Amino acid sequence: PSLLKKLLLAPA
Amino acid sequence: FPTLISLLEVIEPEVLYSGYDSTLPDTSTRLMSTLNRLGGRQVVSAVKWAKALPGFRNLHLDDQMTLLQYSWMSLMAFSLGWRSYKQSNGNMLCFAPDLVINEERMQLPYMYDQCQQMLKISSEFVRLQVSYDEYLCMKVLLLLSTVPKDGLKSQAVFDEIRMTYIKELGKAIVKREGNSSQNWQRFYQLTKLLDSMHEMVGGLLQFCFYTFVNKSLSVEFPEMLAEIISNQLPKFKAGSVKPLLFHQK
Ligand SMILES: C[C@@H]1C[C@H]2[C@@H]3CCC4=CC(=O)C=C[C@]4(C)[C@@]3(F)[C@@H](O)C[C@]2(C)[C@@]1(O)C(=O)CO
Repeated sequence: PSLLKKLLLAPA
Repeated sequence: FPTLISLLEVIEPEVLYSGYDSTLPDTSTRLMSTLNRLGGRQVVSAVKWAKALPGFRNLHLDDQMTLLQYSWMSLMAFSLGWRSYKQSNGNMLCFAPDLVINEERMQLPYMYDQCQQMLKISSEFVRLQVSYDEYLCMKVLLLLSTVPKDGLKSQAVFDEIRMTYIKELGKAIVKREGNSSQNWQRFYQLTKLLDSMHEMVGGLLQFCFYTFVNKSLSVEFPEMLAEIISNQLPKFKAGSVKPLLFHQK
């Protein structure tokens, strides 16, 4: 998983 | 009671510092690498902003990724334009509170041409005397203005969101003036500016693509930005992306 995907999936 | 425009004001991220080290040799390579480091951190902010943007997370995750990967440079250059407008009236490039580039610091290899391209974006804000709320609505529409020629996975959701923020730009225009007499003229001017951003940013993107692929220049990119460019670049060079234009262009 890319860093962008991880950030989009992170709760916030 | 709460309006979409008031929410856009509240979610707009705070401006980042660069942490630039002035003791080092002013060289084009060092400057480009410092700017890319700042750019990677601004892109992280922009992703957090998009998550908070009403409607955006209703898109399929692959569409959220596509829109951010395709539009990141438009978003960054538009906001650099706004900062340079508000802080210097378009005379200097106001990258960060601790990184302001004036005309003579621009006199650097490769740098001068790209720097003039960035100032032209700021000069359009001066010409049109863009308001903060018009800027925020336009910035949303840049996130939503470059798509695959083959379409998106949640196309119906996308079309709904995009139409919602086109309507919101109209509301920002009415809020600005008071004589509604110029409301259509204003909407025409600002949508022409949106359409023109594709060309104004295209040269920045080509230069970025060159400095990314040509490892000889020794320009550094941070990890998330490199990942984004590596996905964006082949789609852009192949002609598989299209801009969503308001006017016959
Ligand atoms: C001319 C291009 C366009 C530049 C970008 C213009 C938009 C921008 C605004 C900022 O406030 C921070 C960084 C960025 C996002 C940027 F300034 C850097 O990343 C460096 C950049 C890509 C560039 O200078 C390079 O390709 C150097 O490698």
